[PDB]
Amino acid sequence: GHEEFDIPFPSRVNPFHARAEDRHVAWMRAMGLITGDAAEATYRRWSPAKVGARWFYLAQGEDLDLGCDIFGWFFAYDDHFDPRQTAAFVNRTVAMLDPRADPTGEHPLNIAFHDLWQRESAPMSPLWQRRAVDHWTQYLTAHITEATNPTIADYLELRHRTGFMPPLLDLIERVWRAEIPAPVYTTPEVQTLLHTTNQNINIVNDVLSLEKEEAHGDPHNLVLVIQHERQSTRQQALATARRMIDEWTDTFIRTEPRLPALCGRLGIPLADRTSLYTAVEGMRAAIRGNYDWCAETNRYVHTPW
Amino acid sequence: GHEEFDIPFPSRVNPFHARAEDRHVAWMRAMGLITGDAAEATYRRWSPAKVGARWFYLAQGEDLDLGCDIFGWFFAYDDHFDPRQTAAFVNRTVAMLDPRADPTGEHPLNIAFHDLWQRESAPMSPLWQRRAVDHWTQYLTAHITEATNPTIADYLELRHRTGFMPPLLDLIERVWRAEIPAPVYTTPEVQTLLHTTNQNINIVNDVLSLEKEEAHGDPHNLVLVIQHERQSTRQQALATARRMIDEWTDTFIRTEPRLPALCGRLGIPLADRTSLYTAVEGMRAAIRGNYDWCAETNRYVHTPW
Ligand SMILES: CC(C)=CCC/C(C)=C(/F)COP(=O)(O)OP(=O)(O)O
Ligand SMILES: CC(C)=CCC/C(C)=C(/F)COP(=O)(O)OP(=O)(O)O
Ligand SMILES: CC[N+](C)(C)CCCS(=O)(=O)[O-]
Ligand SMILES: CC[N+](C)(C)CCCS(=O)(=O)[O-]
Ligand SMILES: CCC(CO)(CO)CO
Ligand SMILES: CCC(CO)(CO)CO
Ligand SMILES: [Mg+2]
Ligand SMILES: [Mg+2]
Ligand SMILES: [Mg+2]
Ligand SMILES: [Mg+2]
Repeated sequence: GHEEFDIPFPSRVNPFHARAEDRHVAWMRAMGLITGDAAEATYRRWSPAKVGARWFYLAQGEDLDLGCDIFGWFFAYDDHFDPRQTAAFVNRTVAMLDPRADPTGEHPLNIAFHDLWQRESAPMSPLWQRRAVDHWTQYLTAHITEATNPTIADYLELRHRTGFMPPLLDLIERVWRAEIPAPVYTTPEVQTLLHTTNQNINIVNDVLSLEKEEAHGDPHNLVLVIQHERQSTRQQALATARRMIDEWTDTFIRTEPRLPALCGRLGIPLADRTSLYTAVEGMRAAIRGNYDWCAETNRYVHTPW
Repeated sequence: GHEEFDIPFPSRVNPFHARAEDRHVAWMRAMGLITGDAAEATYRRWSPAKVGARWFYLAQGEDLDLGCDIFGWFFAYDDHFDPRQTAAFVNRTVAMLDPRADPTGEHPLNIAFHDLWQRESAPMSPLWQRRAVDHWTQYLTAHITEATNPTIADYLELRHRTGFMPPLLDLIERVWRAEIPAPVYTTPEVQTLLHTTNQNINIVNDVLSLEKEEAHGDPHNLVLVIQHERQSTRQQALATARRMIDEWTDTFIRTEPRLPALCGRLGIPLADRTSLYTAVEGMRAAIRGNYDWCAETNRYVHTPW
């Protein structure tokens, strides 16, 4: 009952997905993002912790909880925006990235983000933290740009450079406890793996959340952007999206086999290489987990806040 | 403290590994393969259910138990043999593959194998069962050949065509509940993945169990075979094994990216493709799990039976 894609990794879900949902809902209620039983029941119908459970299929305990909480927080933060007021709010979210931030008195979404960032950043290196602050800041401030406000090219550039995927890619390293070695992070090979994971997930979500977004008047969807730019039919635009998804998947799987030799040329110790391979497995899991979750979730029936 | 290899997959262990050991030991005791507390304590020191726990890192319940029990049975069966008496015994093991077999009165090793096979075969297709019977029969009867009795080439051929890996490859499909689609099983691509998994695991085990096998006077090890054939040093032979291991690993990861396009050319439905991708993930987990387990297990200190 949905568009189907050939994503060449197995479907997997964390064995502790059920308990993870209870803990995640409890966090959402404690942070004031879900209020009352009716909202909670509506929210649970989305399987909202299952997206984290699929991305992070072997995480346990606080690592799993962080992975699940990021996505639930995203749903709440994203739906909050549905320019002066936006800038004031978003600048408070960005302020929670400061190591000395005090969340007292902030809006609940920003108190929650402060909690997420503290848990996400604490075990990671200064190198990871620098780029993670940049990636979070871009995702957050992009809401201001949205309020002030594309071609197909503009949309694709905006999604990959200022969307939610750059933070989610950094999160993979945290939840898997597998930071990518700095000397390989900037290589064309790893940047390609990151970029193709970024766009694959963006556009698989666009295809699978299309009916929801149309129903809500939400224009930020590649399929709608293609149609508007090219005056193409719905099927034409969906087929264009499909070809793009398939090309990114193909680029990912053709690129991964280069990594061991690359690590050898860079003199990376073997234990550090296993960190890289673990992050890349996390990318595989994210690509497949995004597809399986977007395909199954009631969020995309086409409100708990 | 051991030879190290670049195996480009993450290290993973089933979250239920601890309970899995208790259940596996109880099975070994119920089948008469472990007798007494001393033997049990010695056996546990090997982390004997941990090899199944690494191969099958998401399996649960009876699927996980089967995966762990296979390896424990292998240790006991393989250590039973360390030609007329061998043939009489092995022929009883092969007879347990027949659906009409009665295990009553058989040797405990054969009663146990009968139990394993009933559990392994029950959910599998007749096509899988025919080739699984063949692979088991070749592994079992090869003990007769060993009793009657190589060049490097002969050894390598014997290990991959009649050793324990062909049954373990079939077991991957069972434990993951992911049968390889019949039309793709015989393709050069899938046969290459099976062959490289086969040889990689064989020779990684030879390198990492070498000292144990030398201490026991066991000559069935590629490193010893190379030295004997070439009159080469220990380091020379280990370096040869290393080059072979690396080449099989490289062949595996260069071949996997061909599978989606192959499935397209063969007209394989997408759900069947995900079965293939799952079995291939099982091969990745086996390659890495074998390396990690052989590196950590006290079985390789250099007896519970
Ligand atoms: C599936 C998921 C939670 C995240 C991965 C995709 C992604 C990068 C988003 F920003 C969510 O897409 P969108 O902003 O379109 O949100 P929607 O309303 O489709 O859930
Ligand atoms: C590690 C494991 C159980 C299996 C993978 C290797 C393999 C295919 C074997 F047949 C082990 O044979 P061998 O008789 O050399 O096993 P050992 O005596 O070294 O434990
Ligand atoms: C043995 C398995 N244990 C440790 C109990 C799993 C706990 C998983 S958790 O922390 O996500 O609930
Ligand atoms: C919720 C997690 N459960 C299903 C209880 C794990 C049981 C794993 S098992 O069957 O291997 O013990
Ligand atoms: C809806 C299916 C399709 C358009 O007909 C788009 O994915 C197939 O190419
Ligand atoms: C013992 C290491 C080595 C021989 O010196 C074999 O793996 C390195 O090539
Ligand atoms: Mg949205
Ligand atoms: Mg969407
Ligand atoms: Mg042996
Ligand atoms: Mg050995």
